[PDB]
Amino acid sequence: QGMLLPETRNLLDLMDAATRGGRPRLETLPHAVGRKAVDKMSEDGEADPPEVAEVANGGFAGPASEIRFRRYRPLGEAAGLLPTLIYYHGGGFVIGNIETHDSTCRRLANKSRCQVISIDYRLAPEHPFPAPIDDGIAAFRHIRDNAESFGADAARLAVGGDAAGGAMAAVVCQACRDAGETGPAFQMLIYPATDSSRESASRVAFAEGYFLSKALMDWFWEAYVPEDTDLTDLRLSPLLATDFTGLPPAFVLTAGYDPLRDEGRAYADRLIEAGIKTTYVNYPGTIHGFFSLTRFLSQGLKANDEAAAVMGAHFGT
Amino acid sequence: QGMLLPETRNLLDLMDAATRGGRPRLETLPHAVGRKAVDKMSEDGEADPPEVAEVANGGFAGPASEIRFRRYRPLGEAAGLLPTLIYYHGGGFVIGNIETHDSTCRRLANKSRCQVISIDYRLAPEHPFPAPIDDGIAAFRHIRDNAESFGADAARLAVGGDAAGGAMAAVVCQACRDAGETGPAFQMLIYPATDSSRESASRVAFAEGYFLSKALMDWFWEAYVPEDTDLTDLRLSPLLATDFTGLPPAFVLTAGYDPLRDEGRAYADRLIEAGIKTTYVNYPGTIHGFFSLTRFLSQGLKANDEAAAVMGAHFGT
Ligand SMILES: [Cl-]
Repeated sequence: QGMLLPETRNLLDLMDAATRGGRPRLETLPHAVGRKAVDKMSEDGEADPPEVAEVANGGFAGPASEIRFRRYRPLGEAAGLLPTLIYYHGGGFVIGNIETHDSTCRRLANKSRCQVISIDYRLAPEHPFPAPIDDGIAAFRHIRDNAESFGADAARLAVGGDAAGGAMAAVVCQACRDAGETGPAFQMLIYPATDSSRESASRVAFAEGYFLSKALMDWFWEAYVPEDTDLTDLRLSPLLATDFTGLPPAFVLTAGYDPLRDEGRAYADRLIEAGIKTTYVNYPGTIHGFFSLTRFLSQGLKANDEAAAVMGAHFGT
Repeated sequence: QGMLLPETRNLLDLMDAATRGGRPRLETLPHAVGRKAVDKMSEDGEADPPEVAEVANGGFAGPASEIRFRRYRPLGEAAGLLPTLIYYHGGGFVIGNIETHDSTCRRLANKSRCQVISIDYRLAPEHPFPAPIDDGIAAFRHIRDNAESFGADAARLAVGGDAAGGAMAAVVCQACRDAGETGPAFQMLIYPATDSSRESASRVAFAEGYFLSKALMDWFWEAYVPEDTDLTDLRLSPLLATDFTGLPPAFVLTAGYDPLRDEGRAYADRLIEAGIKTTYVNYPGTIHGFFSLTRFLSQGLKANDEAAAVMGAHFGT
């Protein structure tokens, strides 16, 4: 509690005041009902959307449905084929969408001078595991196969995301390597979930009072994962991978008071020791979700900028 | 090993071609004589110097001599007071100077949109320990207390350096912290030496054949460190510090085949554990000194950009 930043404590205080005021916790609601309510809050939680050069909306055929996408063209960039980040929003594979991370994607685009393409994958409980990560993989594969159609440089096609979306990005890289196909050139992991098989110290220590609670994580899990599923499944627990060689250069960010902190850092450790170019950063005194809670948390904007800057430097923009 | 990048292999081959070609190795020359020869090579080893807005040369009164400096004003900024990186060149406190790292500082300035001030501290064997670091500390203190005359924003004053210069930057932060003084807002540690008391696994594994050899390190040591100096001295071994709290946000970079790799990463680890905002990156398959050997190693240019981008994003430029 002592290492908590004033802006972080302030937001938590506001949240606590709201709950005691009468605002129902998300885990007490039906998933579809709760989703609609919290997604609007997530939208309002972002900073004002910065202007970009161009925003495109469309969809393509996924494995079992249409997958909607949104492309963001960075200001000042005139090239036809841009280095491109495929972005997967967070929300426990249950909530969130393109709109909940729209401002964040906009800023990432401008700051990195890379195109950003946000993906609207299928959500649980309507489409449980492995449907969401299947869409994520299909989305990368489709955009890769049709890079020029998406205004993308196929040699510099990155994947990334926050939390659950960070997990998805991480799994996409592993899935491609294991399949023996060309994978992403870069992975941007923003406090990703990497281990569903065991509880780290941060998972236990930050179970309550830090926005992302254990009760909420259980609420997510009950919709995402069917009864009796192997928790060591690499699509659920990419951290447990036996081989980390052959994975793309990485940016891995954690938050100091995030339950997912330790397993994020451990994922970075595996990449480093495998000889993969890896950039790891921890933002102390902030919480899970700060990357897109940028109406309340300045640290999130700083994290946006560093992540974009590192990717931008990697791709030489 | 097999993880060596092709550009890294080519440079190492050029060096051993020159050695058996007749070129005497640095550790077989008197320090003064060897310095003149290697500095020219260090200058030539840099990429072509990019244009900047303005270059200033001057000096101020140090503890025991005049300390020369070079200010680099970044292109496109043109504000009165800029976020500033105080930079200390590398060379084992024996060789190197402002000229050997000129092109690098220029790129750092432009990419980060921060002013860079390169410090020409006293060198061994003419001025052994603790003279070189004493100048480094005095350089920061003087600029900090005279920020406006150095065109610097006092609230955004960083220190940084490569190798020996990286060590200096780290020590400056500890010194100010321990003295209760206002220290740097940021530290950029490019493969720093952090532990002179023990030989890490990387120090043993990469002791020979990777540009920075054990023979060269011992050659630096005899000029720099006087007889029976306590090797656990924190000015020689900042990694051994018992307290890491109160230190500024950091960028720590290591190279995959650097003897100093392990202790560099350990220092970042200590910072992370202590709750300091810390960005760590390892560049696998490249060597010690690649950050400024940018005529031969393009990885160095990427390293320049990442370091600059991280500092820029931290300072909000
Ligand atoms: Cl339900």
